[PDB]
Amino acid sequence: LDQIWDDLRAGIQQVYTRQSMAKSRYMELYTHVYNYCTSVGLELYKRLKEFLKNYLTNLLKDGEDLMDESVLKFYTQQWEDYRFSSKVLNGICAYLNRHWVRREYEIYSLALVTWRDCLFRPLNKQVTNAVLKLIEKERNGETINTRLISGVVQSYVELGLNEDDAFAKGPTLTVYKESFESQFLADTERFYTRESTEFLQQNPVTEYMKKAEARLLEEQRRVQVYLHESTQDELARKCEQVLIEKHLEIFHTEFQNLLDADKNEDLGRMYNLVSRIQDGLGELKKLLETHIHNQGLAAIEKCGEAALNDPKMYVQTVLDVHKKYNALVMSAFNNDAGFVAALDKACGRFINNNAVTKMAQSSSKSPELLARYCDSLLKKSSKNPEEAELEDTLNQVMVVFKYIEDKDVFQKFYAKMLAKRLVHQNSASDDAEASMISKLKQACGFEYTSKLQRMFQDIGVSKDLNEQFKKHLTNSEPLDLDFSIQVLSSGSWPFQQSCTFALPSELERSYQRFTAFYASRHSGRKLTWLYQLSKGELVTNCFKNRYTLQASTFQMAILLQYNTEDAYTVQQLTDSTQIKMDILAQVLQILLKSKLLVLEDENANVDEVELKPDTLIKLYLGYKNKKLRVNINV
Amino acid sequence: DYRYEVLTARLLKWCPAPDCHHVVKVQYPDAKPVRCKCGRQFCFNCGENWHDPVKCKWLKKWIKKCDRSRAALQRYLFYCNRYMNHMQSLRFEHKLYAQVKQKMEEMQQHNMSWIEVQFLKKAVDVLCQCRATLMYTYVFAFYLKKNNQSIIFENNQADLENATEVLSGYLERDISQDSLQDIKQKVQDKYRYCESRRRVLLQHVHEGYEKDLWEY
Amino acid sequence: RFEVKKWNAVALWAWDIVVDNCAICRNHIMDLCIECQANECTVAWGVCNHAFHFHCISRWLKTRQVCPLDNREWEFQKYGH
Ligand SMILES: [Zn+2]
Ligand SMILES: [Zn+2]
Ligand SMILES: [Zn+2]
Ligand SMILES: [Zn+2]
Ligand SMILES: [Zn+2]
Repeated sequence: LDQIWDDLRAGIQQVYTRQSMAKSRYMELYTHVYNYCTSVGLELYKRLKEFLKNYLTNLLKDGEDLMDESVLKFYTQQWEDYRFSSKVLNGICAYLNRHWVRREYEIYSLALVTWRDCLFRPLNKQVTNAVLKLIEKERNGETINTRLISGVVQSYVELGLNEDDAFAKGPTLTVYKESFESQFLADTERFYTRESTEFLQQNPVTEYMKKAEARLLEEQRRVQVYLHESTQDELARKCEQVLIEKHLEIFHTEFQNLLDADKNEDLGRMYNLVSRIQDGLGELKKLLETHIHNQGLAAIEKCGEAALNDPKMYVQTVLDVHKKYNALVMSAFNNDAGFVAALDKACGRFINNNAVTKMAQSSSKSPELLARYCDSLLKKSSKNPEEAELEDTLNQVMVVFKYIEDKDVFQKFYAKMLAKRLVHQNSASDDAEASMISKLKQACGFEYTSKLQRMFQDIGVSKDLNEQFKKHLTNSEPLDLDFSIQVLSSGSWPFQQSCTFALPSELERSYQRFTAFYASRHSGRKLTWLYQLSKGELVTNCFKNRYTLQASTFQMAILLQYNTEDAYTVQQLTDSTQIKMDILAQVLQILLKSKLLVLEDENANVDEVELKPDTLIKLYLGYKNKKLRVNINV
Repeated sequence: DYRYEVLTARLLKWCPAPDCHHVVKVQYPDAKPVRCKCGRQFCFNCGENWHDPVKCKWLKKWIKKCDRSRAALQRYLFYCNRYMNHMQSLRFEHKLYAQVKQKMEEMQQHNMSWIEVQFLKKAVDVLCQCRATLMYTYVFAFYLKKNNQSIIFENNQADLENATEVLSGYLERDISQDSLQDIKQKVQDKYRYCESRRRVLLQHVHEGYEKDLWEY
Repeated sequence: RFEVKKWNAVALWAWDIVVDNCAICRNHIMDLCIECQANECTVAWGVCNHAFHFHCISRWLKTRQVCPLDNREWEFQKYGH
């Protein structure tokens, strides 16, 4: 009414320019507002709106056109006081919000709208411009009094108009987005575009890299003390577009020049920076692949001619290159799938075709060299290998194996060498052999390693059966010699039929007894004895100093042919032993090279002169060797 | 040892490619496979694609009516069904290559390495080659009067057919995920067996040709 | 004179068969058969002196009762072990 309006105006003027009044004042004001609304307060609504507009105009009468560092100290303080006072006023006239705005504008929203109109006056551009000028101390200077910026930002966010838009929902940040975020984002883009190039024009790019990482960290930090939370992602995207994503050319050039050096600490930095953006790793993977390929190829180029006859050096060089670059990939580039794939492709390329394969005029020289390395590593040498070291080295051979592609040539070579190594009783560790076969099978399937498994179990079964022969021999008077035999399969071992031998009479008893024994335990089986690889012992109870010889069966036949006389020729020996011509020539040459057999001549070069069928061979009765148990073999 | 030469514009021939412009010259014709270096190969004598076990004349007589009272129709239906099945599968091998490759990237991105998709590629190649041989071995089998040496052949190629079906079944579904150490072993053990079997079939056919063992 | 003390010979195990293909699965006679391979496989014989795997001749007789190199009846003559 009228008798109430003057006192209520006095009270409202009291609540603004706050003086911390007591409960009696606010209670009597509320009583007035309740008294009017009972007797439907549209005219009171009009009076309140007009009073608010007039007070805002009075306030704007001062503080306008200051333009710097003071419109902030003005605006934030005015805003805090006005917001608090308006909240209290919404407290006082709270009967309007309950029974006249339910049949239509709540007083707090009206005060916000009027202050919004106080934003749509020259205050809007001056305040935002001063805030941006304050943040433009990004360079240095802790002059950003964060309470002079958070207040403005909170004012903008709160001023998102809601006058019956739909209803009070939550953070309505339309005004923030359309009046402050856009200018801030544009100015950030401009500032970074200028300073990034200004720095990049004077210094090596490593320092720029450090600075860019620091700036990204800083701008992530800033949104946690000044601005609103829903700007982190967008500001991050803008900074990622300006600092990086617009210098990929210089990044690629520096990446190559870094790889040519050995700096493994800032390569991680470049991986981080480039991976922050979408698909920027495209050129990095290809460039790394090319570099590691060329490194490995030119690395084994250094060995040159010496590698082609030494498996150790070749496999060692390949393993060294692979080890270094795998170590780099697993620390800097974080085991990224693409970089691991690049390493794998380059390793395949430079293992398969390189200087050694080119010099050997084929690409099946690397699997042969690997197989020969594994051979030389599993033979029984002077040193007695330690199990852990041997197992580790086999593990490394498996890597270099998994990088080759014609894994059949390797199988042929390994089968041949394992055959020799098993037949001649000359192997380091059955455990090592079994483990190697097992991991070949695990890495290439069951069909790959069937022949090797059979070749192994066959020597096992032969060792078994020889003991049973010994047991059965206790009832049949073993004539004069130790008989140890190794019965192999026929489809597995890479051995030919035979070499047309005639058995001497000194062995026929054991031969027939064992063949009859074998025929007993099995249904139908044909032992095709092969004498081209079988050794034994001779005692020579004919000479002066009781020597002992250790040679193949061919030497046994030829020597025992002299039990009658000592005047046989090439033809005379041929008749009684039925051996092939060139094989007999080779064996007689080996015998004459040894001091056992001499020709008619006393000091001839028998080692080189060819022998003719009508040439007598004389048993040298004066044979003598310094040591005992002479080993005559090649 | 078959010396042939490829050049541009009874011992020269034109290339059946849709638009290749080359000439193939050879020393002496034996219905052997020649490659035009334009991406296509064909046997020099007749003019269709390379057919290893079956002779050219029977291929002609089969392709004339490529598509007789009651049982001949059943035999023809069975054989042409198998032949067209293999041809329809082979014509879509581009889709098979793309499918296995996209599988390679999909399976590699889910925390798995490169060598695995490598053996997958090898298996696919062997599968396609085996199908291409079964194609013409059926043609050879059709024009054949039943005797002792025909039952054996018809019994071996059925097993090879089954193995191929097994291989192709493995790929699609059982390359699913995170079971490499067994699925790989099964695939390898299967495609080595398939390759060995197809080599056996081709050897049997050619030995039969040499020994005059078949009857038509 | 005597000059013999020890001997270590090496001999090959092989089936007693004139020809080696098994003529059913065309494998090598010593290898595994077409059944035992895609995963005891011994060699059986006959009166006409022909040789086949056991698991090949078994199915062959399960279908037809003729030795498949000679149009004659077939009965076992010697198992293989
Ligand atoms: Zn062409
Ligand atoms: Zn043709
Ligand atoms: Zn079997
Ligand atoms: Zn068989
Ligand atoms: Zn028979």
